[PDB]
Amino acid sequence: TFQVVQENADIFWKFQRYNLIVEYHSRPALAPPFIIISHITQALLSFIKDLLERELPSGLDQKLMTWETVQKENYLAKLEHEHRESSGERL
Amino acid sequence: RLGDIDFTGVSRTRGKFVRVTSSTDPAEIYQILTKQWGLAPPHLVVALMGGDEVAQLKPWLRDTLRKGLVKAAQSTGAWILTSGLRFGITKNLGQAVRDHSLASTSPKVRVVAIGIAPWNMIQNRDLLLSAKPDHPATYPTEDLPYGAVYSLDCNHSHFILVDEDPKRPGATGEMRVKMLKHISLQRTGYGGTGSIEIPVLCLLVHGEPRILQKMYKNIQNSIPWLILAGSGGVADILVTLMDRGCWDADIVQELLINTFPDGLHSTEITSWTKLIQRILDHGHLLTVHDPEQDSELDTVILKALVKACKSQSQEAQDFLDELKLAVAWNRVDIAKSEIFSGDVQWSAQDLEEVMMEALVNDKPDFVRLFVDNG
Amino acid sequence: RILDHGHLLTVHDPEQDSELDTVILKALVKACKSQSQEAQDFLDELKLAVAWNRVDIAKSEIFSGDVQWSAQDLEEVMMEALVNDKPDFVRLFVDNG
Repeated sequence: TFQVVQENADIFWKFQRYNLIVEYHSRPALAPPFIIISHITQALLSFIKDLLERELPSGLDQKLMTWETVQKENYLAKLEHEHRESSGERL
Repeated sequence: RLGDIDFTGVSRTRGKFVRVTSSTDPAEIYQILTKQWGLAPPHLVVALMGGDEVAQLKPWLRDTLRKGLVKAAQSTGAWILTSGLRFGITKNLGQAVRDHSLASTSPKVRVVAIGIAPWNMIQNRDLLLSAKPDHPATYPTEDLPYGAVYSLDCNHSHFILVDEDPKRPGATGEMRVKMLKHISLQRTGYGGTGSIEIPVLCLLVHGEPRILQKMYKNIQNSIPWLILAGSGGVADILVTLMDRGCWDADIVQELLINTFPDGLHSTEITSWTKLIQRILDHGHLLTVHDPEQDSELDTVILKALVKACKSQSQEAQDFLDELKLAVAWNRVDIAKSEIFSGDVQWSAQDLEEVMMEALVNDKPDFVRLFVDNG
Repeated sequence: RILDHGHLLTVHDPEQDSELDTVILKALVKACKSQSQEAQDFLDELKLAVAWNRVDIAKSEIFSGDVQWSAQDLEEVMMEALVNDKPDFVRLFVDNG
């Protein structure tokens, strides 16, 4: 079971690590039992009033979309070229 | 008459322009391009001489041509001289140029699409007539039909708006020819130490018989021409004549009649026949690009340039610019097959500068070739 | 007199070709091409080629230089290729206007 599972376990660990880091993003920086100070501060701020999942300006967003399209075209061209130069296709 | 344009629409972009008359010296416009607008002297100039006809290229051939041109140009800093009007092959070529510019992670090498457009073809010219230096003129982008008036393409970075000459209705063509000739006599670098003569090259895409005089004038100015195999207009005539091997007056007249049934004028037909015969008389400045067969525009460009240079002379120093351009494109096979084939003697002093260029730019194949060649 | 026509005659060699659909499509497109050059005339042969996934035959015969193709002409055939799950013909029509 160890031999068969370890490789999938590593990928599952990375996938879970994403969610754990996302959770740690919004977690207050004060560990319990101190955390009550941060909770009171958050409640007071909510009553009175992210590095991940950011929103970009229109120009930069369009630039990144065009860059993604160019990279996709390059990737597809590379796949097609590797298909043409394959031994079976040449045969 | 200097101003800036702030295109408004799907994509907001800023573009410069300058109004100019057909009697001006092209040296002034080249100087303003190099200095006022900060454009570095190009390492390659590709001028489009078609695509304004009603019939347009198929999307597959259009995409193949734009991809080939952009891929060839992106190695160095190249200029693409087109009529800066949002229509036909020019619109999509400018779109491809801007797409490459946005996705270019290296801004040191820049592909610039210069627009030489007649002032009579501009839609909403009064909108840009303001051209306040402090506040750039606002211009709306509209995809007009064929008609006779077009809108300035937003994807073209710089524009050359030429006024129509009262003498003849060919001011824009004369300006294009003069500008190509003037650019062909410049140095690609800032200083004339490690700089080549700027390679000016023309591309023909479904030409009309009206542009035959301008094409022959350009050929007289000794600048190579590239002909698309499947363009459709005069380009088809030229590729068929190349496939024939020889040209006859009856043959060229028959092909011109078949390809352009609408134009039936005895004087015009005779003039076009003579122009085509004189164009084919050169030949070495003509080269056919078949995207269905080759699809490697850089290779064909290099072959045309080296063919023109070889026809010009046999001296090693003359071949130097073509060899340097081949170095800049990693075309070691083309260089070995054409430049370093028996005819041209090569001394170490001649090859020292090209060795420096190949060594600095990380071209191991050319380093091996030069070490093996003296 | 039969051989005088010729374009309506087509040879099927099962030892060589053994692809009857391809030969049928070739004969029909040959007859249509001999009949006329208009795009609307080629429409039925193009639709039949769509129905048989003969993208190679269509590209080699119908979409080869001679016949002009407008978007309005190709809209119905685009619909037919898109509904019937013919990705090759979708690619061909998108690439052809």
